[PDB]
Amino acid sequence: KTILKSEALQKYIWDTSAYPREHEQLKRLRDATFKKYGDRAVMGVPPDEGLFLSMLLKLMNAKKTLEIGVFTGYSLLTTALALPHDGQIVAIDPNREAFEVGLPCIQKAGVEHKINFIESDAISILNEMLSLKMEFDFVLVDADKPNYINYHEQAIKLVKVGGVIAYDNTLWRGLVVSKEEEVPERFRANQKPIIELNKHLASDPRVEIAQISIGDGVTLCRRII
Ligand SMILES: Nc1ncnc2c1ncn2[C@@H]1O[C@H](CSCC[C@H](N)C(=O)O)[C@@H](O)[C@H]1O
Ligand SMILES: [Mg+2]
Repeated sequence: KTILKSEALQKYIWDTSAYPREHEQLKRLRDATFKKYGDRAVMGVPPDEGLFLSMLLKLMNAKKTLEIGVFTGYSLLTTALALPHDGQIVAIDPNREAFEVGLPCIQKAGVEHKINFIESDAISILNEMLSLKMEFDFVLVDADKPNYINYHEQAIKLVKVGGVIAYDNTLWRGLVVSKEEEVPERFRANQKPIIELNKHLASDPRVEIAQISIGDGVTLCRRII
């Protein structure tokens, strides 16, 4: 899976620059995910995106973060490894089984303590958090795309001024543009909420944005008010 010119170019990045710098337990988590879910493992954050997130977290001096959507935990383990010793992550996903695929790797890496995994749909947890308000340096959104705009309007209140909200899938499979037509039910579930998110973020004066053509598309939003 890639949004790049060729599969060979994507593999070149991984072979040259990501795999040689990838923590052993991140590799093991990827392999466990492929073994369990087969081609569904595509849903996970890929290794070049992971190494990018890791550097971003360090450059930002992030310490407290929020993850909306976890799956088997590739981005979660990436984040826990990148944060300082006193880092803490709140990570929300209704699928505890998927989390438990990655958990042994998280544990062997020694970073389980940095993670508060919450088995829930995210909206209800975020609503409760917004009902002292918790504050985060960084938020990663990689979950159910029809809710991404709704997550933005909660996350913009939970991230600190100067902090970052990152959205995965903002160039979803390269299919946000297409010469072919998509069928209504699939369009409404996938391309449409991303096309709409992208307009929403571009129009939001409360953030600065940078859409990055890495992974499945990552849009960084820096909160300015
Ligand atoms: N309402 C909801 N709230 C939080 N997570 C949800 C959700 N609906 C679906 N999801 C989750 O979003 C996930 C998307 S895949 C997340 C990928 C992950 N960041 C990685 O690196 O592997 C699935 O695990 C799914 O359970
Ligand atoms: Mg997703």
